[PDB]
Amino acid sequence: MPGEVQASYLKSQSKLSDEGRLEPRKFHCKGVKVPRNFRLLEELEEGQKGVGDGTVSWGLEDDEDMTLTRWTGMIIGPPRTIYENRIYSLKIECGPKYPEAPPFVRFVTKINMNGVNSSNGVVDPRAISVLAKWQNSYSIKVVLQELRRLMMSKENMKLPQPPEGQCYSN
Repeated sequence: MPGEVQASYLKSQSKLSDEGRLEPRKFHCKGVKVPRNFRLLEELEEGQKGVGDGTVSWGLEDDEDMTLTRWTGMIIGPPRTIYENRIYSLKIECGPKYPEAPPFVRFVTKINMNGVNSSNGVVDPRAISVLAKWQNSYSIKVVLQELRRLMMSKENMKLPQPPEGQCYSN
């Protein structure tokens, strides 16, 4: 309740007209959200430790960082699919505003996704759902889990796979 009254006062003739008032105002919304580094640390353990059938793994690139930017995402192929029985490496960049906005994900290995290029592996957030409508509950595991989920679908599980699990860069 912004105002200019606490208890007492003095001098007051017009209690309706403006006369001369200048209250400090600008914004009209607060900023609520879960800590960024927190998700990284908590998710760092969950990813490094392991997941259901180890379908993916979101570990750290350099075990000597602070904000944990250069991430690494592993992925396994699901039986009964073009990708089935095929590992996949990834690198997720998370800097300014990560769990609050679409991260910069890029496949290191050789992968072919409708939203991910077949040269560098830059995962386009326009194609990826989790990235398009990125939320606060999303994380690296969600990114890896979601993208891989599409790979299992008929859409991505039809594209021609590479003749090896080599990376994209030398």
